[PDB]
Amino acid sequence: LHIPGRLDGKVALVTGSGRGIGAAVAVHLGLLGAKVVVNYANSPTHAQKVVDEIKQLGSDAIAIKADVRQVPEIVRLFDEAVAHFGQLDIAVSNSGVVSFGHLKDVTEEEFDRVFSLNTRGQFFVAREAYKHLNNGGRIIMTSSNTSRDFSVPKFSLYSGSKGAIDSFVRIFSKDCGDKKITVNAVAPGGTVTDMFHDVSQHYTPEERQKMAAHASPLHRNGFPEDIARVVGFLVSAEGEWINGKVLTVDGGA
Amino acid sequence: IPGRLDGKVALVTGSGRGIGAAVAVHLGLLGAKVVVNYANSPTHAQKVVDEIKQLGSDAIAIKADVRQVPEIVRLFDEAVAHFGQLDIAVSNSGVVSFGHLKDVTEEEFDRVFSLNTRGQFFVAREAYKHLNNGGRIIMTSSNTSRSVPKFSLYSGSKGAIDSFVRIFSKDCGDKKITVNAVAPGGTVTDMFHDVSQHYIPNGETYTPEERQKMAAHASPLHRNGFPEDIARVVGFLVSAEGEWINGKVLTVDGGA
Amino acid sequence: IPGRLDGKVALVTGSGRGIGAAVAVHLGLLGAKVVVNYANSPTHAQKVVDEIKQLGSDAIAIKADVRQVPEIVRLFDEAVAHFGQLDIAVSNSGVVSFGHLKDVTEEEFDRVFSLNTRGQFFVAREAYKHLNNGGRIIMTSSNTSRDFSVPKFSLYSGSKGAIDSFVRIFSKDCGDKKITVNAVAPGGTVTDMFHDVSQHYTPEERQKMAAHASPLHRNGFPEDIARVVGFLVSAEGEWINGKVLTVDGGA
Amino acid sequence: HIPGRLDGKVALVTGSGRGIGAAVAVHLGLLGAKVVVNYANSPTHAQKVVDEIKQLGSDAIAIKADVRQVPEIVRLFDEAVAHFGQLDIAVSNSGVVSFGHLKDVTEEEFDRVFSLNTRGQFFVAREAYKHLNNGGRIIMTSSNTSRDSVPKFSLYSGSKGAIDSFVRIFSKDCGDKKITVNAVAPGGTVTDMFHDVSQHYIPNGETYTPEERQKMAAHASPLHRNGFPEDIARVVGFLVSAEGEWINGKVLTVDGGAA
Ligand SMILES: NC(=O)c1ccc[n+]([C@@H]2O[C@H](COP(=O)([O-])OP(=O)(O)OC[C@H]3O[C@@H](n4cnc5c(N)ncnc54)[C@H](OP(=O)(O)O)[C@@H]3O)[C@@H](O)[C@H]2O)c1
Ligand SMILES: NC(=O)c1ccc[n+]([C@@H]2O[C@H](COP(=O)([O-])OP(=O)(O)OC[C@H]3O[C@@H](n4cnc5c(N)ncnc54)[C@H](OP(=O)(O)O)[C@@H]3O)[C@@H](O)[C@H]2O)c1
Ligand SMILES: NC(=O)c1ccc[n+]([C@@H]2O[C@H](COP(=O)([O-])OP(=O)(O)OC[C@H]3O[C@@H](n4cnc5c(N)ncnc54)[C@H](OP(=O)(O)O)[C@@H]3O)[C@@H](O)[C@H]2O)c1
Ligand SMILES: NC(=O)c1ccc[n+]([C@@H]2O[C@H](COP(=O)([O-])OP(=O)(O)OC[C@H]3O[C@@H](n4cnc5c(N)ncnc54)[C@H](OP(=O)(O)O)[C@@H]3O)[C@@H](O)[C@H]2O)c1
Ligand SMILES: O=C(CBr)c1ccc(Br)cc1O
Ligand SMILES: O=C(CBr)c1ccc(Br)cc1O
Ligand SMILES: O=C(CBr)c1ccc(Br)cc1O
Ligand SMILES: O=C(CBr)c1ccc(Br)cc1O
Repeated sequence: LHIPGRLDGKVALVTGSGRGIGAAVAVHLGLLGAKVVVNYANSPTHAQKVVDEIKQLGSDAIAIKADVRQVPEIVRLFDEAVAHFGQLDIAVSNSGVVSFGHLKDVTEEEFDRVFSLNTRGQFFVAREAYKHLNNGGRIIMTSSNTSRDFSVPKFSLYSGSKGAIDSFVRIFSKDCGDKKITVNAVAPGGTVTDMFHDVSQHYTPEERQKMAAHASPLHRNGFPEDIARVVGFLVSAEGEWINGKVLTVDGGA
Repeated sequence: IPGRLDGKVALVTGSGRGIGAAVAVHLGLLGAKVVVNYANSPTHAQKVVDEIKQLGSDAIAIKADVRQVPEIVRLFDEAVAHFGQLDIAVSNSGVVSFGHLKDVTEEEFDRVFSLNTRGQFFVAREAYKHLNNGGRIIMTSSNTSRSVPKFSLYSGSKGAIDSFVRIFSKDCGDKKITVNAVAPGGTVTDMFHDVSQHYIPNGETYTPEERQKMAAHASPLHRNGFPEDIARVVGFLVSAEGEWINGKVLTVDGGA
Repeated sequence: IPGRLDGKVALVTGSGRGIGAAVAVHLGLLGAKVVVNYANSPTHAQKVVDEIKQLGSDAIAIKADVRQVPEIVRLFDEAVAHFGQLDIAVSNSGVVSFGHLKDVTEEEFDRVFSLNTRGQFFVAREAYKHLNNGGRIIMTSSNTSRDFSVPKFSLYSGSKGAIDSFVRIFSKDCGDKKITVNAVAPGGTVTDMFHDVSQHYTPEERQKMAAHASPLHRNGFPEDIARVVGFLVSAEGEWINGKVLTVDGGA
Repeated sequence: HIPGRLDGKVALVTGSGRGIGAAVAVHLGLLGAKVVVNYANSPTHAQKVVDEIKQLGSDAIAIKADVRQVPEIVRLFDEAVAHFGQLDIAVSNSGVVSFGHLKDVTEEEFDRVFSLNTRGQFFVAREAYKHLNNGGRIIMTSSNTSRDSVPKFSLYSGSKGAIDSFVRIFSKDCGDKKITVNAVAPGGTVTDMFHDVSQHYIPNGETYTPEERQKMAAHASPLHRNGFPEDIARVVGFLVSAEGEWINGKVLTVDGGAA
C-alpha cells in the first residue's frame, strides 16, 4: 500500500512557525515524518506547543528564537539547526508582516518594517538555506495572491514586498540547481490567522471571516492546513519537477 | 492517508501511452479505480489496465475518440455504468503541430484544435455533468502558451485551456469541483521526441536520446522530464489535500 | 510626424461598427488609408468610409465573412489590389457568449471559435502574406482571457486566451519580414457587445454602475482602445512586439 | 492632427542624465512638455540634455537629487513645482544592475540595489502623487526578467518585481486624483548598464568589444536589431499623453519581442 510525499530521516526548518500558516507547515512536515526546527521570535509558548504537537505524532522538534530581520540571527539559526539534527533538507521561508495604507500615507519607517522581514529577510533565509542545505533539498518562500492576482488598494507596500518574492524564486531555482535544490513560492490567499483578522478590519473577527467564504467557489475560507498541504507536496521527492514556480492557493477566490 | 484516493473512481483521456498512461498508473497506485481511454492504442491501453490491476486497484479501457462529442458522452455514461460513480476526470489527450503561420492550412488548425482545445472543453463539460460532488477536473496545457518559433498553432490551442480553467472553477464550484490545468514542459514521450527534432537546428541529424540529453542540460536539476514527474503533480491536485489549489495552471518543467 | 500613418494603408476587420469603426476612423485621422471590413452591416461601414473621406484620407468598404477563410483571402487580395500595398492589419471582428460550462453546445463553441479564434488566426496569416516589410498586426483579446474570471464566460474567455498565445509566437514568425504582432485586450469598452454582457434597467444606467469599476471613474469607449492600437501600429510602437496590452483603465 | 503632444504640461524624470532617462526626457521635450532633468552624479550630461531640450523649442532644468535619500526626493519634487509652477508627469527611471549567486549576495550589495531600485522608486511615486496635477501620469521602470529566467540575477530581478506589484495597486490609490500609474519593463536597451550585463552573460565578454556582444544580441531579436533608449522613450511618451489614459495599472514590456 504505497504512501506518497513522505519525508522520513529528513530535517525541515520553518521561520515564524510558532503560530499561523508557518505552524501548520511545521506540523504537516512533522506528520509526513520530517524532524522540524520551529523558529519563532515573540511567541515562545506558542512554539513549544508546535514542538509538543510534532512529538506526539512520532517525530522530533526544537524551537529556536531568531529575528529573521537580522541576517546574523539567520546565520546562527541555520548554523544552530544543523548543529542539532546533523543536516537540513528543507527550509521554508514563512515569516512575514502585513501593512495597510494609501501610497500618500506610507512612511520610511513603515516601508522598512515591512521590507526588512518579508523581502530582505526571506532573501537571506534563502541564502543560508542554500549554504547549509544538503543536495536534493528544498527552499520554499511565501508570497501573496495580492502580489499580482488580487489588486487590493492601500495594499501596495505589502504586495510589492511579495512581488519581489515572485521574481526571486524563478532565478533562485537557476542558482540553486548546482546543489540540485528546488526553489518554489506559495502565495496564500486569505488564510484564517491573526494576520487575516487584522486585514479584514479594512465588527467581529468571524462575522468579517463569514464574508470571505462567500467568495471561494468552494464556499469556505482557506485555513493554514490548506497551504501546509501544498508545501508538503513541493518539499517531497515526488514534486521535484515543480521548480521556479509561484503556486497560488486561494480556492478560486 | 494523505494523497491517497481509496474508494475514488477516475477517468483519464489518452492514457494508453505517454503522460496519459503514467497518470492512470499513479492514480491506481494511490487507490483510485481508473477508466483508461485510448483512440488508436488498445494494446498499450490494455497493458496500462493490467499494470493497474497487478498493483491492486481496478481499471477498464473504453475506446473513445474525444474529437467526437457523442463519443465523449458515451465515454462518460459508460464510465459511470461500470464503476457506479465518477470522482476524477483528467483531460490529457493532445497532438503537437509545427509550422510558420504562413504555412498553416485550415486542415492543420481543425486537426489541432478539435482535440487539444475543443475536445478538452467537452471532456470538462461531461465531467461536470457526470462527477460526484467534491470531485476533481484536470486539463493539459503547455509551458509555451505564455516562445519557440513555428509553434503558434499548438501554443494557442493550450492558451485557450489556461483561460477555460479559471472560469470553469467558478462554474464548477456549485458541486464543489476544483478545475486546474497542468502545463507540462519537456516530458519524455513520442511528442517530446517529434518536437526535439524540429526546434533543434540539427534534429533529424541527431538521435532522439542525443537530443533528450542536450535538453537535460537546460533544467537546472540537469535531467529530463518523465511522465511520472507530471503524474505526481496531478495526483496531489486530485487528492483531497490538493483542494485549495483551484482555478490555477501549474507549470511542471524543472526550471527549464 | 508624431505617430502619423501618412503613406500607409491599414485594414480593420469588423470596422463598420464597434471599437473597429473607431480604430478605422483613428488610423484615418493619423493619415492612413483604411480598408473597412463588414459582413452584416454595410450601412454602418459606409458611414465609417465617409467619415474617413471626411477628414481627408481615402477608404473603401469590403464584405468578407472572417469565418470563411476563402473570403479572408479575397478581402486581402482586393485591399492590396485597390491601394497597391497593406502596411497595417487589425483583427477586430469577434462575438460574445454566456453560459455555465454544463449548458455550452458544440454549435455555440463553433459559432464563437470559428470567428474569435480561428478567423483571427487566418486574418493574421493572410496579413503576414500580403503585408509590406516593417508592417503591423493587431489581434483583439479581452481582460478575461486571464486577468479577470466572471461566471458563465468560459467559452468567450478561452476564445481570447488562444489569441494571447498566438501573438507571442506570431511576433517571431513575422519578424522574418520585420512585422510586429501585438494584441490589445479591451475590458468593458462601451459598444453593442458591452450592452449584451452589461445585461447579464436601461443601457445608460447599466453603464453608470459600470463607471465605479475604474479608479478613473468612467467607462471605456472605442477611442480609448483606438488610440493604443494607433500607437502599437505607428513606427514609434515598433519596440512593443509579441505583447498583450490590457486597456481597461484599472478595472 | 498632431497626436500625443504634451503642450503646456510639466514632466520630471529621475536619472535623465544618461541612458534611457535622457531619451525619455528629450522625447517629452520633443512632444512639447517642459522637463525637470534629475541626476545624482552626472551633472554635465544632465545639463547637455536640458540644452538639447531647450534647442527643440521647450524648457528644461537639471536638479541634483540622490533618490536613495527620501528627503532629497521631497526636495526634488518641491523644487520642480517651485520652478515651473506645477507637474503633470512623473517618470521614476533611476536604477542599478547587480550580478551574483544568491550565496555570494551580501547585506551591503542587497541594500545598494533595493534602496534605489525599489524603495527609491516607491517614494518617487509617493511624492509625485502629492505634487502632481489631477489627470497626471506616474511611470516606474521595471525589467523583462522580473517574471518574463537569467542566472545570478536574483537581486536585480527581485528589486523590479516589487515595482510590478506596486503599479497594479498604485493605479487604484492614485485614482482619487485621476492619475494613471504604469510601469515600462525594458529589455536590453543599449546603455552602459546593458554593456555591463553583456559582459557577464556572454561566453567570454571581456574578450569581446561592447559592440561585438551588441551585434550578438541583435541576432536574437525578431527585428534583428538592438533596442535603444528612444524605443522605450517612445512608449513612455504614449503612456503620459492624454491619449494613453486607458492603459492604467499595467506593466508594459518593450523588448523587440525577445531577450
Ligand atoms: N491570509 C494570510 O494569512 C496570508 C495571505 C497571504 C500571505 N500570507 C503570508 O503568510 C505568511 C504567514 O502569515 P500568517 O497568516 O501565518 O501570519 P501571522 O499569523 O501574523 O503570523 C506571523 C508569524 O510570523 C512570525 N514572525 C513575525 N516576525 C518575525 C521575525 N522578525 N522573525 C521571525 N518570525 C517572525 C511570527 O512569530 P512570532 O509570533 O514568534 O513573532 C508568526 O509566526 C506571511 O508571509 C503572510 O504575508 C498570509
Ligand atoms: N510531452 C510533452 O512534452 C508535453 C508538453 C506539453 C504538453 N503536453 C501535453 O500532454 C499531453 C500528453 O502528450 P504526451 O506527451 O503524452 O504525448 P503522446 O505520447 O503523444 O500521447 C498522445 C496521447 O493522446 C491520445 N490521443 C490522441 N488522439 C486522440 C483522440 N482522438 N482521442 C483520444 N485520445 C487521443 C493518444 O491516444 P492514442 O494515440 O492511443 O489514441 C495518446 O494516448 C497532451 O495534452 C500534450 O499536449 C505534453
Ligand atoms: N466591447 C467590449 O467591451 C469588448 C471587450 C473585450 C473585447 N472586445 C472585443 O472587441 C472586438 C470588437 O468588439 P465590439 O465590442 O466592437 O463588438 P460589436 O459591437 O459586437 O461589433 C462587432 C463587429 O464585429 C463584426 N463582425 C461580427 N461577425 C463578423 C464576421 N463573421 N465577419 C466580419 N465581421 C464580423 C461586426 O460587423 P457586422 O456587423 O458587419 O457583422 C462588427 O463590426 C471584438 O473582437 C470583441 O471580442 C470587446
Ligand atoms: N538598459 C537596459 O538594458 C535596461 C534593461 C532593463 C531595465 N533597465 C532599467 O531601466 C532604467 C534605465 O537604465 P539605464 O540603462 O538607463 O542605466 P544607466 O545608463 O546606468 O543609467 C543610470 C541612471 O540611473 C541614475 N541614477 C543612479 N543612481 C542614482 C541616484 N541615486 N539618483 C538618481 N539617479 C540615479 C543615473 O544618474 P547618475 O548619472 O546621476 O547616476 C542614470 O541617470 C533602470 O531602471 C534599469 O534598471 C535597463
Ligand atoms: O492576503 C490577504 C491577507 Br495578508 C487577504 C485577505 C483577505 C482577502 Br478577501 C484576500 C487576501 O489575499
Ligand atoms: O510542447 C512541448 C512538447 Br509537445 C515542449 C517541449 C519542451 C519544452 Br522546454 C516546452 C514544451 O512546451
Ligand atoms: O468582456 C467584456 C465585454 Br465582451 C467585459 C465587460 C466589462 C468588463 Br469590466 C470587462 C470585460 O471583459
Ligand atoms: O535589465 C537587464 C539588465 Br539591466 C536586461 C538586459 C538584457 C535583457 Br535581454 C534583459 C534584461 O532585463
